[PDB]
Amino acid sequence: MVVLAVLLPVVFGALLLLGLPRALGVLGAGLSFLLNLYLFLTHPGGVAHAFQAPLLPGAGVYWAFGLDGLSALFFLTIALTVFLGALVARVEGRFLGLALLMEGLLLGLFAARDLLVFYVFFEAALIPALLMLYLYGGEGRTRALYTFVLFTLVGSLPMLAAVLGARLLSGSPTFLLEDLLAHPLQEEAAFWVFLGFALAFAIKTPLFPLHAWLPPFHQENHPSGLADALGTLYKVGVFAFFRFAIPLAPEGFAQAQGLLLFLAALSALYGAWVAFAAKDFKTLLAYAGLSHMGVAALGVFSGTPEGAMGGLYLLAASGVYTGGLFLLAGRLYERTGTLEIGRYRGLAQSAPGLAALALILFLAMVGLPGLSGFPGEFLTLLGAYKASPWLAALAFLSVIASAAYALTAFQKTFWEEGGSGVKDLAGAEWGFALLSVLALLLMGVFPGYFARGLHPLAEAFAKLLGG
Amino acid sequence: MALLGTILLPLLGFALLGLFGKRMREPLPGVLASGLVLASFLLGAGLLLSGGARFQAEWLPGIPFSLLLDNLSGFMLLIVTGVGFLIHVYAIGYMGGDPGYSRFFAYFNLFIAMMLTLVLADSYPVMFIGWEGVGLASFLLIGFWYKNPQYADSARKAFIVNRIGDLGFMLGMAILWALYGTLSISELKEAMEGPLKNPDLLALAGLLLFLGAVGKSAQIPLMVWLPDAMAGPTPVSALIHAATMVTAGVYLIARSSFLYSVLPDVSYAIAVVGLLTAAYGALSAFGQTDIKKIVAYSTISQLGYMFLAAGVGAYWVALFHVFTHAFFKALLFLASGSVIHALGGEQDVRKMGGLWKHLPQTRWHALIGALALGGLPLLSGFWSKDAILAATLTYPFGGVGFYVGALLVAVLTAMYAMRWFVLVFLGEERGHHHPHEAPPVMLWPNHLLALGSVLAGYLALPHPLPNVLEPFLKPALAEVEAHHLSLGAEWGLIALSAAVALLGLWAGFVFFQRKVFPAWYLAFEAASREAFYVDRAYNALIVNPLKALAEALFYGDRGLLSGYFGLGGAARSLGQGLARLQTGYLRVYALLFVLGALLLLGVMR
Repeated sequence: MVVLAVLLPVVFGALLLLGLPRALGVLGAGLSFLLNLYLFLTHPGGVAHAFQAPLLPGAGVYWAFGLDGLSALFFLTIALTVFLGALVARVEGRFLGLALLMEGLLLGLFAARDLLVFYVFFEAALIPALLMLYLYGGEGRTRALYTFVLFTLVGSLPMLAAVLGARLLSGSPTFLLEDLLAHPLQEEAAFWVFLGFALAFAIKTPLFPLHAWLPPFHQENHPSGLADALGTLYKVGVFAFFRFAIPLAPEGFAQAQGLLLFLAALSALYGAWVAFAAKDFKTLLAYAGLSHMGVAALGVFSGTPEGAMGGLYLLAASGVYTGGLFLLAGRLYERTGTLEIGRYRGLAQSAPGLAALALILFLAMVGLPGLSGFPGEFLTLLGAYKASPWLAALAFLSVIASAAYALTAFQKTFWEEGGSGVKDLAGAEWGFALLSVLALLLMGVFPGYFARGLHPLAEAFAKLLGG
Repeated sequence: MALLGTILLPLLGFALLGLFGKRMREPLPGVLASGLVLASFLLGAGLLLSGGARFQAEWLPGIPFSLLLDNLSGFMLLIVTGVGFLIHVYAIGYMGGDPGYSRFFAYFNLFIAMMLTLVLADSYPVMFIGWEGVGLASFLLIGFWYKNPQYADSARKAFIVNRIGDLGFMLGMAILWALYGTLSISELKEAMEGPLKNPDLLALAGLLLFLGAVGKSAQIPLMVWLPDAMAGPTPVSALIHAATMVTAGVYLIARSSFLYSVLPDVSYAIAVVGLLTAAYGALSAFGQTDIKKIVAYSTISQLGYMFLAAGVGAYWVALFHVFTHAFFKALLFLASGSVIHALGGEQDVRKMGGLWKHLPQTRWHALIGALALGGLPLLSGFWSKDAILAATLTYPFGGVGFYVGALLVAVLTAMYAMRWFVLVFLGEERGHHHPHEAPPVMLWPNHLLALGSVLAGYLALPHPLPNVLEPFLKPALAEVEAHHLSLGAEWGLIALSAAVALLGLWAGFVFFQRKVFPAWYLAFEAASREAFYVDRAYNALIVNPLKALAEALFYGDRGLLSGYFGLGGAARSLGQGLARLQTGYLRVYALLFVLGALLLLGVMR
């Protein structure tokens, strides 16, 4: 059942940290991958395997779990990405444990069927992230850490008032999501609570003015970018919005919608555009992530089930291809020793199939049809265009800037005249590669099958904004 | 399901040659590729002759995966797979001793599969899969020899400028979702019959579809991307400029014949842009001192011709030109390609000349080609060209200003073709070549291309001579009409096209023989060689400024981060002001104490 799939990477990570050796946590992430996939296939529906247990009975906090049409793949996606992180890896700190921990944590995050437990996981995921940051490398480790951590925390602590306000002002008996939705908040109560959800959710999305933490985080982790790959699976803001923020207090979102769509747009454009100027992989992938999130959020904010489904989908898959690009970047680090874009040009003749792998990944990134990005990007386009067309448009001078940065990077890294020559592919990197390509191709070619669970949620919570 | 096979074979093959392919002997990736392409054409023509085909499949909700194979789709499919196959075999020839044979033919199969995906679509997002896909495979082939810096950036520019168009395409596609909600071309057309609704928005959607088309068919302003596509191996340039790619620019309009046939403004503009593209491409054509580029400008010009056709509501005519052109352009490019396999890629004009006697059988090829492009009175390019010239006058949207212009453009398209052939094959000698020149598997299909060139021809002949093509094209899709036609004067018109073209070819023969090239014209040769200085202007307020704005916004973002640090320090500071509040003197603590307490008791009321 659900809780097992939730817990599996968590235990394996501990067994990696204190435990020996490094190798086992790899198949740990693999096992998580397989089970999460197993729950993905055989799903009955919204309930799946339901879980309820007392936590603070008197407070009204209970352990509440299950797989939605949403929670779903996100187990598969996260399990996957983190698995690649485990295998291809090479951080191998014995903090691949810190990674498996972080994976499991995120799994618990998506499965939360009640608000306060969700809150709990939401705050908990911070620690390995800061650790695999801090003690697992970087010179500017401590300041980047205070940046990432304090942004998240300053965002977070006030939300507890809203999560209290959501329960307390609505007179909801418990923190159970069902219950909370069953008692809607009124005008200028739902306002404040939605706002309090909206700050913590916006800063973790990220949207335009609040993204300033993202480039420093990804730079200073262990260069393979296991910590980074898991950091991107931590970008969960959109999911939190659609699942929690909007449905618990939609009346406020009705007011905020214009601004949110705008910010999503400007995040997308600015993100892809600024990404161009980036001189290193960490920064580049950061701004790119910002653009994608812009798109997703744009999709969600429009109402319009089309756009929303596009947003959540784009999120799910971009976790995978972004995390993949991170691990890949680290793997070329270990063989070279540098994350710089300009130096060490020749690769493509020197590297037999990497050009193909990295290319596949980047194609998935720019949102080319047949790969994971396009379905989400497109459906998003549709919905964004439905609510505010202009913001869909501004947001969609994205594809231009996106192809720009992605192709510039790919060319200057791979295509040109020979250097010394490079190591071909690692045995971990092969599993990484093939599995990656499989994921990207399958989510790209059959956007129907994945995201079918997204479809009921999409239109229902869109009509939630209706009469 | 059988319909999907056509697409599947040169993917399965592509996948063999990309994945393995280097595991194959030097002929074999070419043999596989050309083999899978061979029965794609074949095994899809089986479908076409059997009356039609349909496919519908699971995809994004509301947008199923729908392939419709009808007359309009079949015509394109036969062109693409046939000429494409010829180019596959030719590529078996011209690619030799070059590593990544695998890579090449993988890319080739892949390309074929993608185009088949594009033209067979009953839904616009499937069509879009086609679009972005074909753009991608172009990118991939153009950079095939990657060790060169110049042929890298080419493809980058391609896919960027092109993605501007794809963005238009996406936008227009989103426009017709909010509107109708189908996005399947058949039901989207059946939904567009009758009164319509909100005409401004429809015109916008079609206009963005066109903004895409401009990119894909290399019209103005996005014209600029095509000339640099010379970089890739010549049969790649053959595939792009003739049998694939730009043609889809026209095809998108042709399937959308239903959409544009109700849009007078947009169609007027389409014809305008077609005319300007033709004229531009033709004027700047001859000044070119390179053999490849000088042909590429004829590509641009002739596609301009087609867009002029599809502009005034003559869709089948635009497709006629597409057909004839598909023959004679492929002929030209494969010719020129053969030429520089002989000089070891010397690929120059002023460094060339006087190849007539020394080159057997090639002279015939390039001559047939340049004459068809010139629109020689009995040859394909002729029939297509005045099919268009007449369609100008006869069809709606008026063609009066357009006719004369297009006729002058016919003069120039004659002239530059002749400069090409003259400067290449005549006028003394420069350089070096020794024994073999043409191998068997190049000129053998190139011959067939010359054949098709001459006889594409009479498939549509002005009306008493049978119009075989028009009925084929009109019913299945390309639906709506409203045209007058006239006679006795009309053969006068055909006579005019013939006479004017004939005059133009010879004027071209002498001038571009000349040697005086007198006065202003040399400046004209500079400007035409430099493409009338467009790119310099695109990096003026467009490219370099956007590039700089990336940086500007970057530094802005950096500064943002720094300001946040500013807040951190503000809280720190405030904090130590509060920590400065404690001096350490007891009397200080006592006074601060009583102070605080009075503050509280004050608060209590």
